[PDB]
Amino acid sequence: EVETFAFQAEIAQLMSLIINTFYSNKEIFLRELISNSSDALDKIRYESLTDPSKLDSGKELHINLIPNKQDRTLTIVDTGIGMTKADLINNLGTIAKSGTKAFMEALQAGADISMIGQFGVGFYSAYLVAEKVTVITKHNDDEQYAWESSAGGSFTVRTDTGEPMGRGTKVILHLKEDQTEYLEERRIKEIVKKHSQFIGYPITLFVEK
Ligand SMILES: CC(C)(C)c1ccc(C(=O)CC(N)=O)cc1
Repeated sequence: EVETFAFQAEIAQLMSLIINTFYSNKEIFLRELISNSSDALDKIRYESLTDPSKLDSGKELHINLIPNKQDRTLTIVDTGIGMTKADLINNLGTIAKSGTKAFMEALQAGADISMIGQFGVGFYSAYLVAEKVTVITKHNDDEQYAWESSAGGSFTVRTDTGEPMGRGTKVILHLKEDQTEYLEERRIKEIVKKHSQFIGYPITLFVEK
């Protein structure tokens, strides 16, 4: 059973701006997603100090980068706190409304798209390089869900029947045809070294078989 939702108008407008604006410095999408993963890992680490059972779903706190040239996907996996169904459908987009407005006004005033993370809506920078984004997520207090959107004003949410993840989030970037450089090991290494060198969790870049 698949549920289809409309983005709020302001978020759809943000997504269109990211997709349509000419802006060559697309590589910053990875910094934003890794920063998001680091934030989710910080949250489960903090919560597990006052409740160690919150790590019964997995003790390891890490980030994995998995390219797949056959599927033309780049997957960012973390074992952070995960997201509830309410997070996916309503809470996070509601919060993003204010950051989107502030980001819009900053852009009109001289800012550029690389500053998106200073406004708290860095997830949507995924559409700099992806034609479709799939988010698989598992929070301790909810079931495993799959969120998905190719923009165009709508997204879907369904219960995920695939491999159980334990806890955390996978962001699967279905890359645009002209953005396959982000599947190359040397290119991902360069970007992580440039923009994510001090992330406080191990980042493992998987190799293709
Ligand atoms: C579309 C889903 C529900 C996956 C999502 C996730 C995160 C955010 C943010 O705006 C927070 C951030 N980027 O750190 C907004 C929406």
